[PDB]
Amino acid sequence: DSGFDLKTKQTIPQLIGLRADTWIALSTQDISSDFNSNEEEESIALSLMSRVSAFPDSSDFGTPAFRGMIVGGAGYYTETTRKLPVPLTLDRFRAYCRYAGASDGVLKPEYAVDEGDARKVQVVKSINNLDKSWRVRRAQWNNNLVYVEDYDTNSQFYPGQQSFYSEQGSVLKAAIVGLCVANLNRFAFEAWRDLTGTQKLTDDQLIERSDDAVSTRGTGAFDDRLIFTPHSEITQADKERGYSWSMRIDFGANAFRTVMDMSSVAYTREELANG
Amino acid sequence: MSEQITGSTPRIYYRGTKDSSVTRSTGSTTTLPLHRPLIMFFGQKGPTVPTWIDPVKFEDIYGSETTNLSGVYCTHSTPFIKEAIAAGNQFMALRLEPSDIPDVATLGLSVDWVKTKIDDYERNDDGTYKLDTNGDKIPLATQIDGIKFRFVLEKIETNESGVSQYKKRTAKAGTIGTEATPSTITPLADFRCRFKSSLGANTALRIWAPTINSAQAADADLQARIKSFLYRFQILTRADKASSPTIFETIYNEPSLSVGFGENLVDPQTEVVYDFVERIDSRYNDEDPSTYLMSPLDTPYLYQANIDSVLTAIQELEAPFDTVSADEDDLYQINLFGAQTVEGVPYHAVQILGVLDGGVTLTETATNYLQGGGDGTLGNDSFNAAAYAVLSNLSNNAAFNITNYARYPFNAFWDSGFDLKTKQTIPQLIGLRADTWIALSTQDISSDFNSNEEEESIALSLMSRVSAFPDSSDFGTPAFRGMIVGGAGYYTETTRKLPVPLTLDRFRAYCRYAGASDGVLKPEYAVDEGDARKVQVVKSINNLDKSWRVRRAQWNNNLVYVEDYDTNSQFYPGQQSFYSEQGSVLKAAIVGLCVANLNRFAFEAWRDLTGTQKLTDDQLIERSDDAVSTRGTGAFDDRLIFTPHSEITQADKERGYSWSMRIDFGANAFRTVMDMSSVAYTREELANG
Repeated sequence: DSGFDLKTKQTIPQLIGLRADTWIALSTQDISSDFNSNEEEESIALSLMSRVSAFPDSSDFGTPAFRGMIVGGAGYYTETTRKLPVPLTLDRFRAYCRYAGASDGVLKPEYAVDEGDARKVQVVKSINNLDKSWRVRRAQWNNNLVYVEDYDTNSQFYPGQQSFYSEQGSVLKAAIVGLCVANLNRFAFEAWRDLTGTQKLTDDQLIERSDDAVSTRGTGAFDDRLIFTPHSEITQADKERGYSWSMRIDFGANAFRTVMDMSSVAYTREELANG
Repeated sequence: MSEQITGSTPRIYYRGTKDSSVTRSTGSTTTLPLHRPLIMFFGQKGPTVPTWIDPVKFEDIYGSETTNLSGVYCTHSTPFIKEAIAAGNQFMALRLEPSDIPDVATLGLSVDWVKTKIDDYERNDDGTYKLDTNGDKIPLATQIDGIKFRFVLEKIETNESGVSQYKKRTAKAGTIGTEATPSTITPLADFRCRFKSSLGANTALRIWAPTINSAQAADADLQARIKSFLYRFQILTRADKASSPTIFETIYNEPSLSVGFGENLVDPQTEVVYDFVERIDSRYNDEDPSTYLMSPLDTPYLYQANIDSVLTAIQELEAPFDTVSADEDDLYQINLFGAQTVEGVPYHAVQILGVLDGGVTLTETATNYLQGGGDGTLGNDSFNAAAYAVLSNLSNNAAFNITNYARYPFNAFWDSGFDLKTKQTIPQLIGLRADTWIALSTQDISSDFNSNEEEESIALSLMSRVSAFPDSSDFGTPAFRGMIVGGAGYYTETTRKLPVPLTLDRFRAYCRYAGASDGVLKPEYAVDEGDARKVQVVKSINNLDKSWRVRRAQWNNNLVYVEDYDTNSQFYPGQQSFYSEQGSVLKAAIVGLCVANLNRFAFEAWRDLTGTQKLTDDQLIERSDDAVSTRGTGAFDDRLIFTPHSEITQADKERGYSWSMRIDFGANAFRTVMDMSSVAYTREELANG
């Protein structure tokens, strides 16, 4: 979302309902209007979350959707002399283009979107509402928004880049894992496209070739964010039907720690030096 | 002398002799020293939010009149600002304003416009030299139908609700030629001051239309190449209502600009833009943090519809006439403020009413000043009021939240003599922030010097206030980040009699010691050794004849006080902090600032490590310690010895998203008492045996 009005913002979420290999980034800003206040940010966030809740990941079991994220904030584009407002989705878009856009389909370790100089804002300035209160920041975090903070007097950084998954699962808490899963869903389609409609196959060859395809395509591509494993077979319902086979992927991921403590104790110089 | 650089023709141009011009000084990249103070003050211009500043640029960010002790902006913190600038501390400025400050200065331009028959004058030749009965000849034609103008420059009036009409002026009935109603005032442009101060009331502007004969000769080739008449624009500023103006040059060191009416006046031969507002705003301003300068004028506004209508009217009238081009695009060539083309041929059928007729003469010598504005009510009383307004409302201020560690790197606050009501809102800084340090004073600079009993009473009250913000709310450790300094005197670095407290002297000492931009304490300025332990910027201190009981009581109550070194000078027998317990680790005051810096280093470690997908527990733990030790080692000049330890305790295992750090540090104290005794010996039994 590059800044569509709120009427158009509410027709985008249906992509992650109509397709199983799609990933959406939403913006809480309308570039044709004034920079929003904290209350308007919260209201638009709630409205977008309500819209998104209508497209569960699994309709059979009602898994909450997790492919995408919502980013709040706005500023001015730095790569031009003119005055041209933009939302922070532009900065995240540039980061992702550099990270996961290589023509050879393997993630670049040198552009990790949350390590080094990629975790700071780079193409936006004069961001707004940077004096959020603790309660406002806590509310946004609990509503699963992605927001920036001040790094130093000159710049900003992302304390944590999470997706709009609403549950307590720690597997689906990073936004990049959603893109990885979308790619897995694409690989499964490729396997089917290759194996469909062949006269002389046997069931064992079909089952073996599906797993071979998915594993060969996926292994070595995700820069160690995921670990996955496919399994193809022919269940009893497939035996009954006679023209279908099943595949099922098992995958796992991690999360990230975000809180630190601080304490001190005063010693005399001698007992601290030796004792 | 007069003609300007038009092109590449071989030539040497002489710009005459001139007197020296002030040159704006370039600044350097900002850093974090160990001493990072916040200073609130009244100013002439500049932003009204906290700003991290390198002292080289204070003069040209906040105007050079704010540091003048004899000016109107002097308050009880100007000495602090001057000392900071002298020592070279990158510090955080906060410009306050009085609660009754007026709005900005404004000036609108308009033309009184009418049509009527007028006279016509003789002509010597096609040059159309003759005018106004020059020579000996009466005007020739009986009556020539034409147009009458009368220019007006005046303040832009506000709405009845109290809102300016900066962009919302409208035409009205005129006054010249009232025999015909259509005499109308129509607006042409608006100008507004950028800041809220007397600088706007003293700012002035000039606009004129030159010809080939001017002191700044124009060129017809450029106007032919891009069809638009070029006007000269100039900005001036004066010191006070009685002084004389001085030209405010552009960032390229020029006295005036050439501008023109139209959409985009781009020159193909050189790619230069002659648009009015764009050119003015781009040439007179410079926002680069290292070379920073803002023009007193804001961005001009222009009434395109009305200017276009008047140009169209005059073109339709006289463009198809004897001595003016009739083409369509000549509309923007039409000379409006003058009455002639670039070559200097007068427009007959146009009459501009002069001064005696109630008009304004737009020439290079006329000057026009913005109307309105002001600074407000200045002085120590209003300064204290504003400071209290800011300090009391810290948890719900809509201007800025100062619990933001990353955005507001200040770590010290010195009491320069605020009144007792404002004094009691300062201690909460070391309650709201864990990397802050405060110095307090027992003297209200606007009152008479306190006596011994008043000193004691104020000290007790401040201690009681400080007792409400313990360092560790969990275990109730008493606060130790700061100190209280008692005494007052007079400032020595000026002829005027200007009382100041001794917090100023200790402020200068700390600035010199812990103010290096590379973040390392300077051993040659140790605040308690050599010549830095004497009073240097205060004289005629009071209550120097304290009795032994009074001195003992003050020491027990944890004040910092001075004594007589010799017949001429004073010194500090011991500079302790307001820690109220018996521990000898936290007895010195500089150690408190060292500990504040340690707390800052912890925040930096967190900021760098937070929120990473692919880290492990061991790497997180190791990197935290690496950061803290690498940052802090070798900077505290042997005042402290510290050691960090990160880990993931059982509570962290439960939570799954947190890790812990703990720093162990140790320090020393000082001796203050000596005994004395003697024994008498005979010369022999003393010399041998």
